[PDB]
Amino acid sequence: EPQAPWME
Amino acid sequence: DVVMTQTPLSLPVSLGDQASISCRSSQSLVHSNGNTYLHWYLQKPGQSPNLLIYKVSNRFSGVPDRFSGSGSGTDFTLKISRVEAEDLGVYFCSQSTHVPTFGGGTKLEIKRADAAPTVSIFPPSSEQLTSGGASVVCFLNNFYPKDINVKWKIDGSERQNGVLNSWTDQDSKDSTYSMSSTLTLTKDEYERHNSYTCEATHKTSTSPIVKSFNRNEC
Amino acid sequence: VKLVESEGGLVQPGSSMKLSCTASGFTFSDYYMAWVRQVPEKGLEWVANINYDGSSTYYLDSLKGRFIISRDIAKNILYLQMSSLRCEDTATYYCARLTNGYLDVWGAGTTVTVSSAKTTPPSVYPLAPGCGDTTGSSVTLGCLVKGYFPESVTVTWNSGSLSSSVHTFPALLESGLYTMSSSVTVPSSTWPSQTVTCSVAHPASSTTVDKKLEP
Repeated sequence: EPQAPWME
Repeated sequence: DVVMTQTPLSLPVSLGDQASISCRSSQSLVHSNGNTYLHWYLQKPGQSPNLLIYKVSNRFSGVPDRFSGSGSGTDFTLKISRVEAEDLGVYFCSQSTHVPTFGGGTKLEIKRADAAPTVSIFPPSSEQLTSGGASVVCFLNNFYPKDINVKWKIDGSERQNGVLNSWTDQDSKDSTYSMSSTLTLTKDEYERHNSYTCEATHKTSTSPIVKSFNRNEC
Repeated sequence: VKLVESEGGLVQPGSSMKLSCTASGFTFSDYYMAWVRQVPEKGLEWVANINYDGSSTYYLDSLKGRFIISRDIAKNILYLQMSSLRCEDTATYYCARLTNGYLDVWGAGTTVTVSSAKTTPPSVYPLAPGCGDTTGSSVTLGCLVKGYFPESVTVTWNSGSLSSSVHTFPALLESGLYTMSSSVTVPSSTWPSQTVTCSVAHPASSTTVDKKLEP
């Protein structure tokens, strides 16, 4: 559920 | 830098037929967490984009089952079955698995029967002349297909410099286009000539439509 | 349901400006938010996004930290501070709500124009049949909107009450100024008996021109 997946 | 490449650039489709739009990514869109962050948006004329399909195949609230997204990895497809006129506009894919990027868009065009333009010509207004300008305007309304040519003549001579041609997007009401053609002269040049003519070539007719006026009769 | 961007408008190259976006209808701090921009010719570009409480942000790298995204949780407002602007930053900026990697609510968009040129209001000219032309069952009228800067203008007819047969033509830049036009068609028996007026609003110059069409 990270909302901005690319930020991982 | 992940590139999203959409095919085709423009797609004409008949009402009730199916449209298929391709979107490829330059890198796999499968995130390490297992999700594929590939989404589709529709931007209708004069509006903001709105979300259609998220994560490959999920229809957003309010989207008809007519809209179907599929694909995996680097290859994705949006299919619109039983196309309706209001479906027209630009469809963009987008990825957010990596630093987020968008495809360049695919324009859905609705096919209709060929329709001739309704052509109207207007002289410069007295208000404009008062300020030393002189624009002559031709409106070409409700025509299809979009391809159309306007040629201005001044006293019989083609004038190509100073012409501004602006098309509307497609109208979902009737699947037609309209365009305005504006020839801007100085008042000095306007008052040295008499005959102002716009000629429209379109293919709904073998011979161009001509609308004209004489300055001394205005 | 609804994000509304502040008025954008004209800014000088090298100067700064701040956009805001007002959120309503959801618990603001239960969603990430983003800014996206669109230039004609063409393409959408992700600008920035921000997490729930604003402790983590992402920015398009090429911005070199010139842009700041922030949110006032107490007022349901999202900001984009833009510093040291260049012409390359001219675009329509959209506020958007971000959920699970996708943008599920978008604002109406606001245009920002980076230019050294001066704000100029529109001249609005009537387009009426004349020149001893005959008239049929309908009449096409219009307004020519010339000489303004920056974009955009909005044209309505009879305060919006005439809408059905209106065409609005996209603006074109010529000699550093914009020109657009709008046409409307009404039954000829009804004009000039029932008046037709085009209203042209140009927020950047705080001007509205309401031009009455005369035979």
